[PDB]
Amino acid sequence: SGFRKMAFPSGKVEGCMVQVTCGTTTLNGLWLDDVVYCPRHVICTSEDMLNPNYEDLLIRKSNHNFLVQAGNVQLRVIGHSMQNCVLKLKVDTANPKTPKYKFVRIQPGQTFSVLACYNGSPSGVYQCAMRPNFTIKGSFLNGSCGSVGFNIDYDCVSFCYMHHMELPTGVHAGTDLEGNFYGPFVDRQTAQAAGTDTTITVNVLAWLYAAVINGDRWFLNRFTTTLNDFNLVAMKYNYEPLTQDHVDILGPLSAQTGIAVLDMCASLKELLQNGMNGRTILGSALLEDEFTPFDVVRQCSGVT
Amino acid sequence: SGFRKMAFPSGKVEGCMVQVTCGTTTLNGLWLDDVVYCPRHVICTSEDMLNPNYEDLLIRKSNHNFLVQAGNVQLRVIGHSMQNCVLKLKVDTANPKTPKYKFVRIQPGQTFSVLACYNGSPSGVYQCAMRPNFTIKGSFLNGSCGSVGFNIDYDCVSFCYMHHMELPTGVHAGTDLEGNFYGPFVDRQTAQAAGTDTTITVNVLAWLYAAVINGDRWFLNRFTTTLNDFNLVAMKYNYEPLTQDHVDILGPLSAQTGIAVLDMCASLKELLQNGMNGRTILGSALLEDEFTPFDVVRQCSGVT
Ligand SMILES: Cc1noc(COc2cc(Cl)cc(CC(=O)Nc3cnccc3C)c2)n1
Ligand SMILES: Cc1noc(COc2cc(Cl)cc(CC(=O)Nc3cnccc3C)c2)n1
Repeated sequence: SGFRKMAFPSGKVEGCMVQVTCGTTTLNGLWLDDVVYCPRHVICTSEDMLNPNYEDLLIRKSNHNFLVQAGNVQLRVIGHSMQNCVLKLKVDTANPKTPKYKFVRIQPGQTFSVLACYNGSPSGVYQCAMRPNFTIKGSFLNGSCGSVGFNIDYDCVSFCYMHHMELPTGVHAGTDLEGNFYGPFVDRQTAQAAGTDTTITVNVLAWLYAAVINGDRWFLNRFTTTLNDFNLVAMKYNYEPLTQDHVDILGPLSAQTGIAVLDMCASLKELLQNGMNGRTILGSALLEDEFTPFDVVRQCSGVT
Repeated sequence: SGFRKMAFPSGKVEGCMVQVTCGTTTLNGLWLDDVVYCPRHVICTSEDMLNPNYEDLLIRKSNHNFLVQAGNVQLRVIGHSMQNCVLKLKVDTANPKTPKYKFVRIQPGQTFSVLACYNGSPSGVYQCAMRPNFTIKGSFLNGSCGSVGFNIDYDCVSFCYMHHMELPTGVHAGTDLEGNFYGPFVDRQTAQAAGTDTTITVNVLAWLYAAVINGDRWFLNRFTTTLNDFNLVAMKYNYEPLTQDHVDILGPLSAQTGIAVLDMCASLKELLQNGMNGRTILGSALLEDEFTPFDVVRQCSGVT
């Protein structure tokens, strides 16, 4: 028993982290096969971040202008290209530590582990969710750009995120591994609206199931509700509407606990309308939404 | 900016995880140099866990009775010994992936990363603290025994904890890497009192400094306090007494924010006496105590 924000083991990703320097700028790169991926703002100086013409800036760069360092050995760059907001540096050496990998674009509400890096060196690993407004609430500093988010399916690492930017609001924005930003963000020093962020209802419900599995049952009641009645409560509290797909996704957790999804929704409804009244659920005084039903099943079953 | 419960990169520890089988029982082992470390209750059956005579049970075992598997290759056991509550299986092959390591006994209030494992395979990594009552609030299942806790100082992994047991209260107990249990716990199926657990005051204060560094300043006030006045509030709320050593340990965070420790204590005093009033600090509705002043400095500075 016990329930924590558990990140994936980071080993397979640590072996892919390199350092990328372009002029004055140094950020992290991802070395997979003979290709290093990194945010394209590596070619920029502070002066041209207001409105950079990336194609024009890339033109003034050559293969030899991109310094790629793998721990201590210098990688030779034989190619460079821009794919959306990422630069792809073809190096003459395939990464001997390249794991089985995929590049996937995660859906908002899904979770992933982040290996925060500085100068191609990992500093820590934490679990987080792609918020419904496509921002992430991570922990990043100057130099963290190029740090990646991923998931692991047995031996296959699915790379989903590359950190590019901190917005003035303190939230983090980035791209998938093809360079497409999650959300409406642009890689330039300009005013950018993050958008209204709602709570991932299916994740809060899954975490309520984790609480029941882990002994915390104070919030369970003698009531039930309907999808349409629950959704009226969800709208008032800026919660994502619960669909039948979400109910089905919560099926394994419903079967494991013997608590119907709509009975759990009535517990959530009471918790939303009345609060915790000073009590805790799994050591938390607020409703947690960064655990998918999949994360709950995995953690409570012990999937390696 | 941003602040998360960040675990250490787990790679160096993943390369040390092996599977240990003794009869019907299978748990995790730690392979460092030519020695595999694992909880000694691996030699037990469910029938003798009520009051096991470990010396007597170990006598009925020979080197060939201990099955050590490193991923897929069988390790040959040429020695076995019991050191307190851990068994030390001398294998004929040194671990090629042995990192620079130390065995340390952490102090209560200190934090460490746990690589939760099942069948010698890592499933996840999370950060936690040794509670003042020497229990840990981790996430462990049947088979997780042998999972280790550690810290990393540049290239050196300091092993501090080995998971042995879940208590009926849901908390977790274990040993240092010499087999000495943290706390008054014994490795036997018997009634065991965890003891009153207090809040790590120096950690809550350090996390209040992380909040100020990360923009959350609503809780800062026009007041100050003394060590003796603050401690009267700490006792009433089951908080660890704050000493001058703790004030000194918070020195770097005091200098970085320009907020004197005793001014921060008066903010904590008001928060304890009045609560959050429905507000959050770093996304939390309760006072977090599993971040040492060291963890805060490391995360807010970007130490790799
Ligand atoms: C100086 C300067 N030059 O440009 C800027 C602002 O515009 C940008 C635009 C882009 Cl695409 C990227 C960046 C890097 C960044 O945001 N890093 C970062 C990430 N996560 C946490 C903290 C930090 C500092 C800055 N200031
Ligand atoms: C069956 C059975 N045999 O003994 C016992 C109870 O006594 C013990 C005594 C010891 Cl020293 C160790 C264990 C293993 C254990 O506690 N595992 C564990 C760890 N963390 C989370 C979940 C689990 C299940 C059981 N039941």
